Amino acid sequence: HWGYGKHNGPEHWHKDFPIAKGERQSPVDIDTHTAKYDPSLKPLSVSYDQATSLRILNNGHAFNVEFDDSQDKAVLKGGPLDGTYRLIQFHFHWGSLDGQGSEHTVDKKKYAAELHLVHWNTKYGDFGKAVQQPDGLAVLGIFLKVGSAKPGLQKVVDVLDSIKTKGKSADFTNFDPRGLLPESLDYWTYPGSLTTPPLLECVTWIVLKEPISVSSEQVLKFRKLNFNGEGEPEELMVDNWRPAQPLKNRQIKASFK
Ligand SMILES: O=C(O)Cc1cccc([N+](=O)[O-])c1
Ligand code: NI
Ligand code: NI
Repeated sequence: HWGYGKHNGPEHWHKDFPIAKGERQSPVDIDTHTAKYDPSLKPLSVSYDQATSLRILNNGHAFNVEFDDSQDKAVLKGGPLDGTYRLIQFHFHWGSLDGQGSEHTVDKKKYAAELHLVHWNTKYGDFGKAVQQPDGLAVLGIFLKVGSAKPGLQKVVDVLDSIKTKGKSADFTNFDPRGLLPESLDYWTYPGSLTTPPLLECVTWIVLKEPISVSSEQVLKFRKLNFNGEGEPEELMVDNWRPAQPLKNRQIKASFK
């Protein structure tokens, strides 16, 4: 019964999941000067035209916007990836304050939040099977800074009062995730893991260099969510980020010079 606190936070997770101290854990700090430009990188293809959003769920640690992943409707390919990866959900990690919230850091800089678009490798047939493989998932990570509003985020922000507490869901159809992407698809990539229990080492991370801008008001609304279930004492859903983990024997590659 894990979480983000003093008593059950990241620094405790290893007792239940020894893989917490493994060789390819996420997130990491991205040292921009040491990431090497890789000319082998094939270009990134994000194909979201046919995406079908279904539902938004407060899962007790974040909220997930879920997609129909029963056909190739929203797929990631190219980049460092071999084969086709299907979008299943996106979520965010965020802070109690604008000065922290992202999981990845860039030369030790923390962003206010980070968006994760989660995709699974179609060669494994379903998400559950994919998470058991070293190349099972591809997560596209996008940093959020506070400034101008992101218009394409507002639909997400406005439904959050309907999913305040753990276990609540709401219909969330016709959402276009293209409206959450920055202009450039320049990226860093490295092999890593999920950043919550069970911490599976199944992720190819693709972290975009260009952040998106969201307004202070937008992020504030994220911070009104609750970790707790309805009828339990209120604990604001903030600081649901795992800190940077040791890079160990990995290299971060850049798609750009
Ligand atoms: O890495 C995370 O943000 C945690 C996490 C936990 C469970 C599933 C997830 N997913 O990638 O579908 C992600
Ligand atoms: Ni538990
Ligand atoms: Ni995540």
